[PDB]
Amino acid sequence: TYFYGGILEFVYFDKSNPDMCILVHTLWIHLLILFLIFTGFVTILFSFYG
Amino acid sequence: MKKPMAKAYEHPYNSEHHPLNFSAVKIAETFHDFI
Repeated sequence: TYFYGGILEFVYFDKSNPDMCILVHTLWIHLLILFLIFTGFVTILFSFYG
Repeated sequence: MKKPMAKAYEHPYNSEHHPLNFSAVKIAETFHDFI
């Protein structure tokens, strides 16, 4: 610290260590949601069955 | 009365739920099953 460090500063040390879980099924759910949105786009504007 | 034929030809790749050929009629049925 004396030779190669900076000033000694007081901070609050967070003991909780957050981390986003890199999962697989979260993208499956995300695709399912976009699939509902795209199907609704087709259902309203590209449905010619009536 | 003459005995008729047992059956005609049965296509091995055409079904009512998976029709081989495409048209808007089958898409209409799958659409109204969805909504």
